[PDB]
Amino acid sequence: MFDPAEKYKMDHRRRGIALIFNHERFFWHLTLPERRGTCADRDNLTRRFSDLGFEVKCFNDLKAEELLLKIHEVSTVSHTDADCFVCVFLSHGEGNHIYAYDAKIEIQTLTGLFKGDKCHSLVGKPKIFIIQACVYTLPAGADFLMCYSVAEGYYSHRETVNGSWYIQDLCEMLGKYGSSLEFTELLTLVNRKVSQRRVDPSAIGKKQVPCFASMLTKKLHFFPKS
Amino acid sequence: MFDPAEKYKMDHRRRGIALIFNHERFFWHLTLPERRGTCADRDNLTRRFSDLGFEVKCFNDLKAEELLLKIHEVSTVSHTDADCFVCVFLSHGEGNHIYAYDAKIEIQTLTGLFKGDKCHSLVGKPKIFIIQACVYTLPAGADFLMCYSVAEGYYSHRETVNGSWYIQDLCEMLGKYGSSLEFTELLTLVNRKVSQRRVDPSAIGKKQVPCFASMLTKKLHFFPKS
Repeated sequence: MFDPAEKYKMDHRRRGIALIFNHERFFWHLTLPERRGTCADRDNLTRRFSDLGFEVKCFNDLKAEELLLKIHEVSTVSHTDADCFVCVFLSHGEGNHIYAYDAKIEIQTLTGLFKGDKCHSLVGKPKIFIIQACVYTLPAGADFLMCYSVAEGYYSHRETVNGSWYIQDLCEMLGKYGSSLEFTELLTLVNRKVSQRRVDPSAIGKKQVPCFASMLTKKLHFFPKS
Repeated sequence: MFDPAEKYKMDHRRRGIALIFNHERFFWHLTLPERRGTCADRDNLTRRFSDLGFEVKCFNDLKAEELLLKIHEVSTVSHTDADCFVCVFLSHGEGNHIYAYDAKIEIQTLTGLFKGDKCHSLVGKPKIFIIQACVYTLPAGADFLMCYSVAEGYYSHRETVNGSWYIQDLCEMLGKYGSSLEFTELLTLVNRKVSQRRVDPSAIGKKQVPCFASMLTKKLHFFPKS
């Protein structure tokens, strides 16, 4: 009775919520390519997730009191009619040590809220966290899919006005193959595209190697919703 | 010219070497189910990898001076004719703090030897590390596939005379689908089988959730060699 092609059933009325979180709290000063690239990432992400059928919410940690309200409300919501949940963590490239340390606490809080014990509404439903990296950054959970812009011990290359290499290469793959390929198959393409995107500065010969940790159990497809 | 179905070319004359490493150095005393289960794992693994076409070598850290010889020789070998490399780390369930700390150092050494800079013979060839878990256990590298018996913050359940849940459920999937399915697809089945294998002791209601971190870039297939 064991099925090697079993998929997470994406038949529910709602696809789910796509949370786009921007880490901007303690970045002391921003160049315009830094201000412009994070915006292109939020918009390119909002487009691609909306096309697959996601409800998109964008938050910033600049509004400290609003944040606790915004994070709590989304956690309390029930996802019984949702197929899956998606969270995206956007962080700037070169920040101070407090900015990066705050990033670790926020990722550990966000992933912790949707664990099996804390979110019965998402049990057996995939929880997809896409993290853009800068005392741990590697958590776990059942039916979780953790996607990192850069693996441990690898460098991430500077943000541009067009955006970030990981995001833009993810969005382009989502637009071309969002409904076509399985998500792990799609992310494997992002790994090759970003790694092959090997590119005036003192960082010559360096490649950005993305990574995804999968605790999923069934195949993940995003066939056109209806 | 971008191909969404591109695979690592498995046409080379040799498939590669399958390294089965047994961590037995500082385990102070062993019950017979502990002595018997690790043996069933080594043998069930040797069978399944040999069928796919792997050269199997088994090492133990009990022979301290032999170990440095054995680890070094395999690292120096050239894998130009090999398709891929596979390493398996077998550790006992409940050990002391030194046994587990030695496990971290050995995994960090083994994975470090086959990084892109240290093994030109395996550049662009997949490096597959299957770790049975017990100051870090999460390393990285290009074209690496890290497979863990249990994710972080999850418990692994005791070894039996038949073997370990992760290994036996991996071998059974390898025998049925070793040549059929893609490796990441195959490991996704191991995640479901072990997690569904929810099972008299004080650990009631606990599930073992496996995990795999993928830095691969192309699809991985093990079609019958010839």
